[PDB]
Amino acid sequence: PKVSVLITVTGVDQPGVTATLFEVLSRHGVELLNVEQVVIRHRLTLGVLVCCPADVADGPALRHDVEAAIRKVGLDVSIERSDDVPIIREPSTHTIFVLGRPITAAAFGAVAREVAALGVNIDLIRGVSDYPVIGLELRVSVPPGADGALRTALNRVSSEEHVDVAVEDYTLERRAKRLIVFDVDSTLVQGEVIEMLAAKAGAEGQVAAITDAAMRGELDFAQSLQQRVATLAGLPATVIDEVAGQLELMPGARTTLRTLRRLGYACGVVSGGFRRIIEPLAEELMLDYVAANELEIVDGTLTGRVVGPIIDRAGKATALREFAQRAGVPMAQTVAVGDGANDIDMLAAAGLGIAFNAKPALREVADASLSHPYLDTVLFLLGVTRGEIEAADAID
Amino acid sequence: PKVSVLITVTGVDQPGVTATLFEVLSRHGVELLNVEQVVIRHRLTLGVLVCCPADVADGPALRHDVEAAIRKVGLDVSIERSDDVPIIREPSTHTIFVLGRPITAAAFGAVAREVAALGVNIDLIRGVSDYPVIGLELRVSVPPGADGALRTALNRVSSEEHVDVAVEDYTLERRAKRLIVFDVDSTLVQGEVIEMLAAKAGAEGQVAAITDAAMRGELDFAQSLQQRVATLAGLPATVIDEVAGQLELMPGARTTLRTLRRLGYACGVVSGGFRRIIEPLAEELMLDYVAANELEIVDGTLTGRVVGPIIDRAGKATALREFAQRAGVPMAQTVAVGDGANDIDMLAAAGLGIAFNAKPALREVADASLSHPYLDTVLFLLGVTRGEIEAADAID
Ligand SMILES: [Mg+2]
Ligand SMILES: [Mg+2]
Repeated sequence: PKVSVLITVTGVDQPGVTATLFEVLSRHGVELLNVEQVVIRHRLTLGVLVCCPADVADGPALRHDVEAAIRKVGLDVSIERSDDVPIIREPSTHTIFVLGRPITAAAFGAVAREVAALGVNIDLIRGVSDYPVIGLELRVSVPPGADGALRTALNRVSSEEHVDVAVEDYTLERRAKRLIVFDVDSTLVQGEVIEMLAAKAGAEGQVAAITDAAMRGELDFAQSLQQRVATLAGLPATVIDEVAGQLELMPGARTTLRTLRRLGYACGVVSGGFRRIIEPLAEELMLDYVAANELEIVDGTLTGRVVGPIIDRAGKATALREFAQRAGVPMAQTVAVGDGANDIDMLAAAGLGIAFNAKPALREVADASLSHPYLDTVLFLLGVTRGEIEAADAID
Repeated sequence: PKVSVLITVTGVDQPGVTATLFEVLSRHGVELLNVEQVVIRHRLTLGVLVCCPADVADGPALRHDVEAAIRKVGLDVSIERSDDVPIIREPSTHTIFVLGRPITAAAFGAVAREVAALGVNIDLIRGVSDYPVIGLELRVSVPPGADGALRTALNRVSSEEHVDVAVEDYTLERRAKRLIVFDVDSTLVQGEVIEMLAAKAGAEGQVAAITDAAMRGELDFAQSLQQRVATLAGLPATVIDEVAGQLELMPGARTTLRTLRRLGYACGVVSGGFRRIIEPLAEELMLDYVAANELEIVDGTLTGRVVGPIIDRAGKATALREFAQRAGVPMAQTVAVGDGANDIDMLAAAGLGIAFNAKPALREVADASLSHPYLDTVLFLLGVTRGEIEAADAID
């Protein structure tokens, strides 16, 4: 097994090329060291590294046979002895997802600039969706220490150019994610249950004020929730059923969970809302775990307080950890998706922390930020493509 | 968002191309529909589908700008309006793994012939290992109903050309495999414990006869095991410790399990050997589950019989199923790796049934057959590459 020899075929794709090339190579004394091939928009590139004897390699026989056979039918072929060339490419270090509606060329351009500026090469680019959102994957190779810089760079690009840009490690380990938890209110579920409840009271205004203030940061969650729930004092606890079946799942939420089931994920929710309303829905969606606060009921009437302990911001993290343990999933292989500053400790604690249509407070400490009203775009940050979802769904 | 326009750049890779192309496209009115890119052996192919107005598209402005910018620095670019072209490629239907030592060009050729004969196209080829075994992945698109035929075709190729050839579904679901069970004897572990025990008795000959006969098919496993274990009557049960720490893990077994842990697999063994010898080792390798037969000991002496129930061929399947349930993994998302006709019901029952250096009896009903004395090659049939293993291992 003397010298290495590199055959590279390019040109417009045609049937039988791969087979024609290897049938030819078999007439000489050839063993395969590596093979790479792809067709992009009817452009073939076929890259073969072979290990033949010094006899066969430095002999005009092999060269003229391959050159005759490729050129005879359309394509081009180069042939060069190396003995200095890598056999099998090292893996990408990271992967970057770009989601937009639309993704302007200008947006994509800004991404590549920052990538190139920071010494990163692009190993591959592919699409991972067309609808509801255009999704593009770049698998990249990042110099050590550029990692902190590159996210910084791309996060400016994100806000400027109006696309979602996420950077994830492209490792074996941190790719086998297997536990995900969703916030409920304005994540898995359209809107805020507590405003829907406060509306029954006639207090949607007082509450939606404090509500859009606590999940933005201005108010402590505990003292906010007590002042918010208080407004419900007097309501008949049948209000909980009314608002429960008044709820609308976020766009794509069913698709999101179904696909997560297909991939064998443990799924659960961690909320500061109310078990009574949530558990009804978590049965429907076959959830593995629920953590919520609880409304104190006295003679079929809410008293405007809750039954401790309070799932506060620290509570959400603690609940993710407890869920991780019972299911036997390391923390780094866990995912959290939430929208408010409520969700800061949870997202930080999780392996991959995703902010969904989230207040600036969360979108500034989250691993990844989505900004379209489609929860299924969570799947693209987890390595899934639309075409895959679409395929799997069609076999029922 | 009028007509679609397809830009395709090819040529020898150079820094800044991706960015140069999109910076240019931003000066016109362009939104990205799809992007595909790869560099194989310094050959760039960049494939962009854009969605610009009828104004921009049918205007010589865009064409001359892109054409000037690409050609100015080395590469070629075509540009054609389509409005009839697919946006985002459908996924591969299956994936084929070719493992050899070596993989001759002739071997690879035979694979591509059968592929082409049966109407299948190759979407991608990449390497997934160089050592210990050359590994090559072909992601293919298979016409419906060709599936049964294609495995048939490639299985002849396998035996003729001296490579391992496996065909797996390339679906979302049947790719998220998460539970694997190994046979112990001549799978996870070098050799046969019961011959190592029978040797202590002075009965290696009588036993290795019947042993290499039952895991080939000629003898019923129960009546074989009773006649085999019988030969141990009289031995002091301290023999079990002696043979336990006389065992050698199959080449790569530690790497196999470690990687499986990284990927968050439940791992276990299902044996017709002896809990007393096996459990010692299963603690070491942090196994989630053990199923084995058990040696009847009377006053520190083996009696040559076992304590029922007997893990027979049907037992192994039943044990996999029980393991699947306790861990909450559907059967189709389970993996079994074994070597004897002992392992037929288990491998059939499993989602993916892998025969490892296995008797013809198993290698004729197993989903996939390996034939090299390296158990880590199990990982390549599970979508892992050497470079990935090598990367993950190096971060400790
Ligand atoms: Mg929230
Ligand atoms: Mg066996």
